[PDB]
Amino acid sequence: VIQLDWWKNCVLYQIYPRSFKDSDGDGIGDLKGIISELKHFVDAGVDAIWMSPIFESPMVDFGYDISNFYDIHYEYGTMEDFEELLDKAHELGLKVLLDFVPNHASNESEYFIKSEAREPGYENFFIWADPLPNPENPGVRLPPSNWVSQFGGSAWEWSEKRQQYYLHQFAIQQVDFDFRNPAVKQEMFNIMKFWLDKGADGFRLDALPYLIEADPADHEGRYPDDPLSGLTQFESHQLGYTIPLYTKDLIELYDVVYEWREFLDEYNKNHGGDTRVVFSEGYANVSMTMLYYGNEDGAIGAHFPFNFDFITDLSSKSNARDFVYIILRWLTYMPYGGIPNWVFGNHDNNRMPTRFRHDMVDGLNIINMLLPGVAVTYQGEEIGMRDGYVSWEDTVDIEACNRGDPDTYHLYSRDPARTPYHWDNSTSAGFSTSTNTWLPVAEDYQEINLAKQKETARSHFKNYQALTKLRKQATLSHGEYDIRALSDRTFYLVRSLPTHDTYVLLFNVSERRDTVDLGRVPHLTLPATVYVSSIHSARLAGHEITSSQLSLEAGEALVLKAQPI
Amino acid sequence: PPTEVIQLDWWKNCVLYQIYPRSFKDSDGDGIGDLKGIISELKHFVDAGVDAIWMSPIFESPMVDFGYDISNFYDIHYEYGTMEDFEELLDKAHELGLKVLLDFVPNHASNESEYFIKSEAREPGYENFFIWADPLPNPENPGVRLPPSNWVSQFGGSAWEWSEKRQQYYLHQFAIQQVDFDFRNPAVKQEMFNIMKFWLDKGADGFRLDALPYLIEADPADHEGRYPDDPLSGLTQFESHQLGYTIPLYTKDLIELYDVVYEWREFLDEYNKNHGGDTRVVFSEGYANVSMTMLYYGNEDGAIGAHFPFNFDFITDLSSKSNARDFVYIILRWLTYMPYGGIPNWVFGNHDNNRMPTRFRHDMVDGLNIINMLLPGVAVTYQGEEIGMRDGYVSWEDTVDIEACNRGDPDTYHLYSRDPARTPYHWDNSTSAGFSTSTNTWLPVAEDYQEINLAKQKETARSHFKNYQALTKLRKQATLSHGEYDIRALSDRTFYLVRSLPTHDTYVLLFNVSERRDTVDLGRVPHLTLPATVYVSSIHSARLAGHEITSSQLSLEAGEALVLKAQPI
Ligand SMILES: OC[C@H]1O[C@H](O)[C@H](O)[C@@H](O)[C@@H]1O
Ligand SMILES: OC[C@H]1O[C@H](O)[C@H](O)[C@@H](O)[C@@H]1O
Ligand SMILES: [Ca+2]
Ligand SMILES: [Ca+2]
Ligand SMILES: [Mg+2]
Ligand SMILES: [Mg+2]
Ligand SMILES: [Mg+2]
Ligand SMILES: [Mg+2]
Ligand SMILES: [Mg+2]
Repeated sequence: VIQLDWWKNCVLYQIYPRSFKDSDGDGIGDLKGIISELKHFVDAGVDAIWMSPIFESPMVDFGYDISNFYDIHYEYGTMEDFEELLDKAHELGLKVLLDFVPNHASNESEYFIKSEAREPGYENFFIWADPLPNPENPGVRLPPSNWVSQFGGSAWEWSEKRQQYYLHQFAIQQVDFDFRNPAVKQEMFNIMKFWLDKGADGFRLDALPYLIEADPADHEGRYPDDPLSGLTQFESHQLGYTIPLYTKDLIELYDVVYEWREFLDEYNKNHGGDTRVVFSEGYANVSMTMLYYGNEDGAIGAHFPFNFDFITDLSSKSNARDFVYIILRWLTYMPYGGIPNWVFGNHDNNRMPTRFRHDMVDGLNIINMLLPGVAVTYQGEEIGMRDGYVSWEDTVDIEACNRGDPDTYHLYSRDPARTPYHWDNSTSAGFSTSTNTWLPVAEDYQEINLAKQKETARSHFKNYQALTKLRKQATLSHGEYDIRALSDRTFYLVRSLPTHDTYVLLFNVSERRDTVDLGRVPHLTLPATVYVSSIHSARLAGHEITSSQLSLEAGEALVLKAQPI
Repeated sequence: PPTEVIQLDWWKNCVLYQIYPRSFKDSDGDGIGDLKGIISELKHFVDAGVDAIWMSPIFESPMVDFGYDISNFYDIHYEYGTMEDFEELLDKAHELGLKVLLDFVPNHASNESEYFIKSEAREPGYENFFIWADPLPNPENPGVRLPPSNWVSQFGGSAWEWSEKRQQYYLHQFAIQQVDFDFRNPAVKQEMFNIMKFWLDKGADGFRLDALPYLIEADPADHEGRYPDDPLSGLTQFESHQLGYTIPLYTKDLIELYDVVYEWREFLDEYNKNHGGDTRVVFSEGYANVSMTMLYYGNEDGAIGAHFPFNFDFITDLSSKSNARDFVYIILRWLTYMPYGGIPNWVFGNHDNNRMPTRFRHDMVDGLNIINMLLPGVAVTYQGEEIGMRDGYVSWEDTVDIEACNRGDPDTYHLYSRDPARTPYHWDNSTSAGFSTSTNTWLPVAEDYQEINLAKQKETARSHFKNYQALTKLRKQATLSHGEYDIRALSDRTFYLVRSLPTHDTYVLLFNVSERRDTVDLGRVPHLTLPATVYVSSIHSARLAGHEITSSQLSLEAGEALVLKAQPI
């Protein structure tokens, strides 16, 4: 079995730096805090970390509004702290990826200040458009089109200084670059070269579906209105009012991604050492998601686009057949030679055990680790962290502040998945020496924390460790997969490889006991040994499964070790 | 040597052909297809390698919905013929070794049925045979009559019709003339057993039952003594009289409907036990989400339902918009959701949907028939798919579909009309394509009948029909009846389907569903060892049957499909 390049079967962990570890008692996570817990990634069996943005930012969208793409946000630390983090992560054998959003810059960026001021070379750096006349009151200017921001209201903001509207698909303070401007595309290569020269192992790149919008040149000099959804529940200022035909998934965006990959291939060729990678973010239908890998004209894109299917298409409402059918979607659509990946959460979505159930944490981590390719873990999933309670008063997410009110903010807020990491049962769950955490610590940190799980016989974290260890086995790096539902309640996933041990997941995803015939599972010879069990299972690691009839309790997952095929 | 295999029960791997009798063969020049026409062409099913036929309804009917408005469930519609013609059809079909299934709709009866006439007259035994409801109290305008709820008919307008005679509304999920039975009435349920026993006793091999998602609606007992409003869609393009205004929460897919289906299977199992000979079957129709579709098979409490629900995925979820990955992913949906022991089936068309080559492309006909025949289980063919018939042009003036007449106008009728898929069958290039001796047919014959007709395809070297015969012949091979199946996309353009069975020949479909050429590595296809032989090819393929595939690199044209025969595993 030929050793794979590191990025083909890494365990990749997303750090949300503001909530990982506070080293200096300001209630804000920082780079010295990360550096102090780099050993956690080695202990967990993580190969690679990526951080939510740490570049200079006014923090309107907590780092996704970037005012300087070449330096470190002061609350997180200095360039020297970042250099230390790379150095110490590399000494521990970890890979470190930087995340930034190519789509937009902070309105406090020099790019925007100069563009707004029509400074030479900067006039066309962002999307600038004239108003339309208003038939119903001519004093009230109308925006260039009906386009709606992802955070609600118009995607167009008036600039007093420039006397034009600028485009913002996200917050007012996040200004969309013009990706038809060769100088914008050059600046992206400049930013990437700068951080690759510092020794970064690659990039994650956000909000790619929104890169390119309709060219007014193709619409008689107008920005064309997006079609209406025609749904009475959305007013003109509300996300859902429009279908983003002219504002999302434009085929031209992929050409920008293919150019990024061409640049990275040339960089890897010229510098050698370990491959530097680019992973892309886009929430889009599966066929538009697969174009990030490349196209059938032979274009090559991101090393992979993130697979959000366990966020978008599965929940506690899903049965075992739903689990199998959604897992099959990436495996069916992915190009030949493509690397699969599995994402169970992030700082934009409810935490894994909240979207599913508290009794499904171990089964979900097993799916992540046992499916072919790359396991992606969001901060907290290795200990089963739940959504934290955040009051209206304590809400800081711009999405909730702009779309929501004291009665509705919980429908929109991303803050419950951004509460500080549960290190232990000390003040602020050991995230900080201060009680003044930027978001409130979840109420359950005394029951759910890393230190407790390390000192109990059976725990989500000990299961996580056993599963990342299991990924060293040839059966998981190189083995076939077989996946099928045994019932509406239980499915199996088998990894097999001739002459190497067989590994079988059995998972009752339902709220009721289920009894299955193990004779239905391909490649499973009995007796077999329990390798991992859910923390609530009656079966311990080392338990022998001898009967073909197996009763699984609600949420119960087993990994069995069986005879080689 | 090749292993002995046990022959499957007939219904587990039959080629099932839907006849639309009004459009199949006119024996008497009235431009209307009839039973003597079908009898005259029973040899067509043997020639095609069809095992079983089902007929769109041939029971007495005022023809408001061309047979689906049934006025007598125990006799034959006069335009199609007589009970004697039906007994002759069964006898001759059985002599030729064909199975015959009758289709009828349990959901509703004609307003000209004795059931409805007796019910409207509140006759003993019939007063509660249908859903009858008082107006919704209008305390505000006591002089304005309100229907019981906002429920919308599938053919447009209110699902409630006022009866001056009864001074109540009756429910019709379909046309005004199609009256919904009360399926909580034990006498309605017994009458459905009585209908099935009557036709099984005549010698029918089974039933297809229509419109099952609509059987049961909300009980007013659960809604404080009124019929509850269906929730609103909130779509600005629909007003209260337009299908789409509501979401059918209280009118479709109610869990109690499946108990009726499980009772039908119980009745049939008891009938089979008490009559012996070959199994008589029930196939169910419902257009529903996959979880609600699989409940027709049975439930995980051990209830058993239809021998299978029809799989409409090649109608509802695939089209000319689909790539090879879409094809594979949709095929995997039935295989992933079907219960253990469930027999898979595959439907590419019917009289309610556009014809297969119109929904896909003209260059995809052979590949679509190959998928149908090589997938495990039952292949279902709709009249004309064996010759690649396209939708016929039907003007507003020639439109007779009640759905288009009620929902449509000269500008919009084409959005709704089912008539294009109901045009007369193309036998040959004679008057009215040999469907009729007369130039006057009940729907116009498609303009392409001189290019697309059965006699032409029997006489040309290569044709859709000759490919169809080769594929139904191939289904008798153990590899297709008993073999395993492996399906994956090689690219966005091309997928494989492999049927394999140790000691028996391997068969491989390769299909480029795209509008572009594709080159694939046959080294990636499981169980394929080269050299292999072309068994069937698309009529436009570079490769004739017998062509030797020696290279691992294979270039396929847009729409090109091959079946390869390869050495046993
Ligand atoms: O930058 C706009 C958005 O980009 C990405 O999706 C981020 O994950 C999200 O947090 C941010 O709001
Ligand atoms: O009876 C109502 C409906 O039932 C079935 O779906 C028929 O196939 C359709 O043609 C008819 O209109
Ligand atoms: Ca943009
Ligand atoms: Ca009904
Ligand atoms: Mg700090
Ligand atoms: Mg192009
Ligand atoms: Mg006739
Ligand atoms: Mg209105
Ligand atoms: Mg229709």
